[PDB]
Amino acid sequence: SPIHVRAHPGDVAERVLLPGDPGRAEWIAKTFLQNPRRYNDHRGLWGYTGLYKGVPVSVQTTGMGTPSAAIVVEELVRLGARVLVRVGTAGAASSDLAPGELIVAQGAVPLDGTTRQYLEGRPYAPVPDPEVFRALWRRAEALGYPHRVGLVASEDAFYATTPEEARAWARYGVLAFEMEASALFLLGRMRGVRTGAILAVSNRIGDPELAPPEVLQEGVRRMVEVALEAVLEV
Amino acid sequence: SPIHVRAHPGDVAERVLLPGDPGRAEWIAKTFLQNPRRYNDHRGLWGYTGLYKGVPVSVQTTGMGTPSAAIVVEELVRLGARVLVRVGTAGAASSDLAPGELIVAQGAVPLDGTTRQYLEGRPYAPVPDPEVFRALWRRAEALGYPHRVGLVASEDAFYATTPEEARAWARYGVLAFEMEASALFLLGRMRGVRTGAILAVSNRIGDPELAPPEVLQEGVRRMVEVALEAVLEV
Amino acid sequence: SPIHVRAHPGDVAERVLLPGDPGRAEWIAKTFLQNPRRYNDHRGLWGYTGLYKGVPVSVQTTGMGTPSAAIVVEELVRLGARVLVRVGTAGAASSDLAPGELIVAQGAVPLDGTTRQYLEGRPYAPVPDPEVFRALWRRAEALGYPHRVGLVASEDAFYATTPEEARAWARYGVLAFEMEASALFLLGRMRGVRTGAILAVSNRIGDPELAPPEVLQEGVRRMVEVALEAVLEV
Amino acid sequence: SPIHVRAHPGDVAERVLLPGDPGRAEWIAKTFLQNPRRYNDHRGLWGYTGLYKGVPVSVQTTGMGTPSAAIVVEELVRLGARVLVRVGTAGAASSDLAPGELIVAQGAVPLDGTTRQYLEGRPYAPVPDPEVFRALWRRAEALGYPHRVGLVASEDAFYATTPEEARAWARYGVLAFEMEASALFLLGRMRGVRTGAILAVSNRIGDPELAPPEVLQEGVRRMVEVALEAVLEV
Amino acid sequence: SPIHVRAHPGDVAERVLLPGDPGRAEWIAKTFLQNPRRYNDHRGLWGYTGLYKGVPVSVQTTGMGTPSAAIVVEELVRLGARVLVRVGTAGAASSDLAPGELIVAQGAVPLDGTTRQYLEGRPYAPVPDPEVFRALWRRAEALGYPHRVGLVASEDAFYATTPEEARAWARYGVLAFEMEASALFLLGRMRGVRTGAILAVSNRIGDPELAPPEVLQEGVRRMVEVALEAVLEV
Amino acid sequence: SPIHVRAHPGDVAERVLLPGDPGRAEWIAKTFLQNPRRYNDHRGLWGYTGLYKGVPVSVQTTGMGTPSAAIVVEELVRLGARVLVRVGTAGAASSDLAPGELIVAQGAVPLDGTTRQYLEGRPYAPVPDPEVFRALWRRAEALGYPHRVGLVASEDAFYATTPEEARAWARYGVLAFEMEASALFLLGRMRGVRTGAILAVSNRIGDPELAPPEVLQEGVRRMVEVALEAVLEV
Ligand SMILES: [Cl-]
Ligand SMILES: [Cl-]
Ligand SMILES: [Cl-]
Ligand SMILES: [Cl-]
Ligand SMILES: [Cl-]
Ligand SMILES: [Cl-]
Repeated sequence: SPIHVRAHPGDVAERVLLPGDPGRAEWIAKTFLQNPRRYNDHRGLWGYTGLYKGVPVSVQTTGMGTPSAAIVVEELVRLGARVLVRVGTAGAASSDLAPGELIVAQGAVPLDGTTRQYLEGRPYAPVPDPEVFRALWRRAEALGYPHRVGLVASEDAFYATTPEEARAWARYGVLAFEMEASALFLLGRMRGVRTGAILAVSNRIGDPELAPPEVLQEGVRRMVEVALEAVLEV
Repeated sequence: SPIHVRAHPGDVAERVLLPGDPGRAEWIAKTFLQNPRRYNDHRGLWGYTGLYKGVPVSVQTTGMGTPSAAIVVEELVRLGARVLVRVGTAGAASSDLAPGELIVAQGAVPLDGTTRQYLEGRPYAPVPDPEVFRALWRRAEALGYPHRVGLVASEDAFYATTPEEARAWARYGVLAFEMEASALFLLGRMRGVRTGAILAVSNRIGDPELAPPEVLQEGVRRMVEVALEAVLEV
Repeated sequence: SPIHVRAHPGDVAERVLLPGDPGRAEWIAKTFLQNPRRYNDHRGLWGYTGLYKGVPVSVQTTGMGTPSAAIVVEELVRLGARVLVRVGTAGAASSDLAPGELIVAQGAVPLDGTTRQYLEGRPYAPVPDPEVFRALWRRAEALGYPHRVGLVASEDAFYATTPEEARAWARYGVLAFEMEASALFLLGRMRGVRTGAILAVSNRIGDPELAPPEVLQEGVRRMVEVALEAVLEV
Repeated sequence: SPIHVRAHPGDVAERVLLPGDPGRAEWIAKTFLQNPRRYNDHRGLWGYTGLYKGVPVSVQTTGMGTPSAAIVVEELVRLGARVLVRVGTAGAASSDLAPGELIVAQGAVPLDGTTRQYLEGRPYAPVPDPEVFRALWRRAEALGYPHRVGLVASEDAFYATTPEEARAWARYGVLAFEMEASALFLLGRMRGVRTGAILAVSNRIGDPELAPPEVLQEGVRRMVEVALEAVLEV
Repeated sequence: SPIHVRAHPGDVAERVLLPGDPGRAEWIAKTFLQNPRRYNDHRGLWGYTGLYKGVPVSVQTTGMGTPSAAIVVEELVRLGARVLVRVGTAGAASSDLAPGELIVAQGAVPLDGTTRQYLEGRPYAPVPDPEVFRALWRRAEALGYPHRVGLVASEDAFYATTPEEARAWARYGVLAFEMEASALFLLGRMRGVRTGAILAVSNRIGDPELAPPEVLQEGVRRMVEVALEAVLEV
Repeated sequence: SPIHVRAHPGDVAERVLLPGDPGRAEWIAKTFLQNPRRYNDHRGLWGYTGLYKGVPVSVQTTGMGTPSAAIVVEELVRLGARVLVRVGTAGAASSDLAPGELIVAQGAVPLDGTTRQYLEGRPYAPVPDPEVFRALWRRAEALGYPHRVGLVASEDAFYATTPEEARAWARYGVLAFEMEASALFLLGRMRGVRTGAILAVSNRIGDPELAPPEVLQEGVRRMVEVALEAVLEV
């Protein structure tokens, strides 16, 4: 059994949603899945597997940050995951984005050290699996939920990024910051699995707190519905 | 008038194809465009403008490498370009890719110094405009032309890359090597225009020569046709 | 209230132990603390506050990786933490360090991106607060528990480091690898608080699994006792 | 036959001038050579070969940027080029440099990604062949043409360099900015050939337009004269 | 016999003090040691061996800069040196440090190229031998001499560092700047010898001259006494 | 009076030879100068001033490494030095270089941290003053001493370079390795003074000892003579 996600190959489905927060993982399992069963809780990395419209789907907590997420993704692939979609939150890099809005990550600027270590410092363009990406975009459109399609930035130091630095990045196409996408995308290609990422804007860089829980939760629900429908398309 | 592409307002259409080879530009204008006109020849950067199915389309030579391509794009934008699609060739980094095959660039690993200079050395994920990327993908399908969707690597030292290095990169998702995409994608976001890139494998890294004129020409013909259809879609 | 550690200053003591695993945090509170109470469980970052020999001591989960630990440490300082000591595990960089052995971290090689982001890429020498370092060392002696004193390396890509690479680093003084120390030390100096780290070897890097429970548990129990005694010293 | 510069050993002399602009390559081949024969026009890399004072001299277009230049230089060496002297223009980084003034490049600051790729990110000091350098310098003095001897900087992002940055570099000895010398010098040492570079200032960084064609044209004339004389002496 | 420090094994004691100034070396030998004997003067790298409380002790000049100190350290280790303690001067990074104040280096920010070359650019945390570091701290306390315990930064360009930069580093824990510690600490681990460093503040970054010779001399005296007592402890 | 080279403006002449070894500075002063006088011995940086063919000439010790040499050069400039020529030794990087062979440095690969700091990490091509370089070359020819003209590499870690790396650098034009040139050349441009460097091969990278005393000694004499003649020319 893997060191951190202490499960067994038969526990994980080929399709997996990857929320960073264990509380959201549980909410997803109980709100959307049939016969959900928790296969892991070691290190608080709550992982669940159930059925969504007749198809097996797992929901695995990644923790915060690319180091934590890389560990989970690497072990997930070992356990049999083949399609992995991150469902997280992000901080808007501009007033253009409003809390609750969705972002289908077209690519992720690698401002983290996990992708850097794997790459031995070489340049790279972290992108999701093209099929998964397309399906996430399609579903978001179909459902009609307010969304954007473009770049996010995966960072390591959450409290280091200033509003001024955020504005600067937005000028280069960055819509928001988050802390996991880049490594997921990289590992997708390295391990030969399909990955994708959709995010719900929970606030704007510089803000001392997150948007109203009402706002946030509706955004999360939309995001998860899009991802669940998308993973069944691939 | 710009320094390198010496044209004036009205010469360049909103939609532009960007072949690196001036020979190809001429062949594209004379083969697909009605009443093509050459607005520039300065520094061999041949630029033509004509009609494709009633819509104005320009074909501008970029030259080889991102420094050259960057100059041409910066000036094209100043002249009125708003949708720029690179139509070029690339070297397969793997063995699964066959010469003549098409590649819709989902992103470009920035291995060039041009993007690095604009970014001041910071990490980045060069990606095309999502709608353009999508339109190219869709069109490739509608025409039924065999294609691949994914990463290419934009490099500076054509003769430095070794088959061994190419193979290593392929294990990271790089489908092939070319020398222009990264800077085009970056500028697209920096200047607020829509960019894209479609390539035609013309060889495998390590080969002393390109592929047979015909096998390669059919690829180039299909690539240009997909790009024309796609630019009219946005 | 902080974004991730949703608590109030009055809930957190000045002396805090920082385990990476929420399971160990819970085990520490129940095993060593008097009247322990869980003040946070948001995101699975279990945090408890109780009493050790009459002195208030908090045990806060950091999660894995410097990005996660940095978030927790930043919010703790905001909550009133003044003395923070990491109590975790590490993989031995050479065949001579046996599982269960304790390591008082004299320093932490910054192989992570979190410190890199905060430092804007500049060189640095992550070190604990001298007095805390000294107390940890002294207590280990007072308790008569076999221990090593030296450098550890804080990494981001757990699964990228090969046993050969680990050993190469051992030649430079690295006793073992972990994923949090560097950021804790840096923030200690940046925020003006006292920090330290003590580790229990859980495996010799390269092992498919961790050491047998009893061997590792005794070491973990010893590490914790040294830490608790040490924070009361400052 | 070279991929880009389609020619064969026999078409190229041992002594070669290297203008970036194909238009200048033609002017030179016609204005100073006797019986000039164009051996290549592929990709607009107009290449000629004739006789200067009874000696065979090739004039080969490199294109703009070290990526393009590196490809042309690498192939010329394969065709048998032994002495390659670049004859280009540059943008003054100083205010004491007037358009038309010549510059015998003593070295080239490598701000380009091409040299960086060949060097694998290692530091270097791009310099011409010592003999060629002295020849150009000596000829310039003999012909009494106003000139400077010093450093230039080879850049990638033409439109990224600001007057402010250019002034800063000037204080470190940089006389002007160009886009090809560094790679040429590096390849000269790598491939064991003699290289050199002389430049005619066409403007000052910040200027939207170049200097009067009249003043500028004379500079090119003098420059070419110096270069031609020099290549024969080695 | 080594290239620079031309002594033979038998001239050098296991315990050694390392002043950068040969003038201080001579002064230390004649002031504190019994029967001082000079074993080397080649290249002005004056080295002496005598007795301190019946224990053999050497005083070896390192010269200024890590390149020079690295050469001397390398050769001393080759000659059998086992405990090496630097006794130098440093420039206060903040106005919090008064001239003549002693600093027990807990670590040293590697802003030098010597450590960079040895580490091939990799990150690192240069730290003293833990036992030596502790002995220095202990002795400072016993002798009753005021002192600070913390980080210093080892730089290469004495005249490049500005007051603003100095105050920026002070925010990250840097107490003062010096020019040899980082390399000593690194070689300490690489060559398996025990190292340490104690410094006397001789000025503030930005000061045209050093502090009062009388105040400085007293600081140097105390420093040397501490080092001597310390090396006898290991 | 400067901090390290404690001299008065009237002590140093406009023309200065910069040996790294103090013993060589003295030999030079006594062997070639009329009425030589030592104006400084502080920190072992022995400096002399005398007359060479009726022209004042100073001989200043720089110590080993760019950090030490930078301090000396910075101070010599502040004292009025106008022409500074380094006269040192170097380690041959290839096999075609015999011991005692002279090298007139055309440029210096900056593998050092001193130049790196002054340049804030930016690329650069350290080169001597054109006229000085020219003079040294011409004089070596005049005196008819066998010489080489080309690149040397200035390094920080004398004992880090291996024969393998040395051979690798030779393929890039690096004739030999030394430890001062790069910083001298950079400061030359920065401070507005004329600098140069001529070297005598004392060994081959990897040799345990230097070349035979007389083989090298003859080279050093020829070297000093070339430098003296050259400085009087500028
Ligand atoms: Cl399944
Ligand atoms: Cl139009
Ligand atoms: Cl408390
Ligand atoms: Cl010929
Ligand atoms: Cl001894
Ligand atoms: Cl004088």
